[PDB]
Amino acid sequence: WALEDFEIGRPLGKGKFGNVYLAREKQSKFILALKVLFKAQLEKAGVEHQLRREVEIQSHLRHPNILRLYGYFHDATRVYLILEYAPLGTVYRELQKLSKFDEQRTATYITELANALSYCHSKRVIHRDIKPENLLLGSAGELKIADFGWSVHAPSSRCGTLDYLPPEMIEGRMHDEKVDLWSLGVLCYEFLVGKPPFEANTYQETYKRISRVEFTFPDFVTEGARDLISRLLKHNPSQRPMLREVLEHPWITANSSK
Ligand SMILES: CN1CCN(C(=O)c2cc(Nc3ncc4cc(C(N)=O)n(C5CCCC5)c4n3)cn2C)CC1
Ligand SMILES: [Mg+2]
Repeated sequence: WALEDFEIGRPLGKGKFGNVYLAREKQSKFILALKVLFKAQLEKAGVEHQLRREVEIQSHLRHPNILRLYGYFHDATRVYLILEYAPLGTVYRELQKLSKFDEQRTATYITELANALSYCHSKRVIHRDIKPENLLLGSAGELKIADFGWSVHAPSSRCGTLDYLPPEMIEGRMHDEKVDLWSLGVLCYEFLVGKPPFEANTYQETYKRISRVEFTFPDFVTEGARDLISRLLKHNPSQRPMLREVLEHPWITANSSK
């Protein structure tokens, strides 16, 4: 693959390490998203193994709720990821659009997330990073996890606006699959309320709020949601439900679709 090969369209998203662009493949007329990262800035920040964790993992996972990486190439200056395109954009933009979600949309995304994370954890891979700006919508409004790296494998290991990160990760202790489960809780909450439960005004404050696990529920939050989120947001990782217990949880089934 090479640049010429594609016509590039409008830009889809901001320069993390470069932008991502809508794009069309000349031969087949295939519409895709082209993540464009300048080598310069990767090396300067030394995250090439993160890139080289996004690539391997996203190409070898195949699941309807995981964004697909089709291939890559580089030139002199830049590395190019060829991604699946998610026509309806991010859950982040949708949340900004509606401010909060209803229970049906929420339970439905939590379910699509739980299956995608279920597949993920079966191959021992853990995402570590399911913010809403990494959740994308397909053409049917199907939720799709993207990004990857930072990432996966076994127990582990290694500025991430803190919000979705669990206590063990924040202190630097040892973590497993359960990190994602806590994130599901932060997400669940965020969807219903419109703001993540440890949202604070400063990194340092947020860090307190997470380590202490201090959040409260606005009054409009139904008994069963609290039940799911309360259960998901425990300090001790091993007292966090497994995904099949989430997928069960009476509230999810009272509200999800399928
Ligand atoms: C109708 N509308 C929904 C879609 N709209 C969008 O502009 C849009 C589409 C997409 N699609 C898309 N597809 C694959 C992606 C892979 C990525 C990625 N970088 O992993 N992104 C990002 C670009 C910025 C946020 C997410 C992707 N975005 C992002 N945006 C911001 C506009 C409003
Ligand atoms: Mg992101």
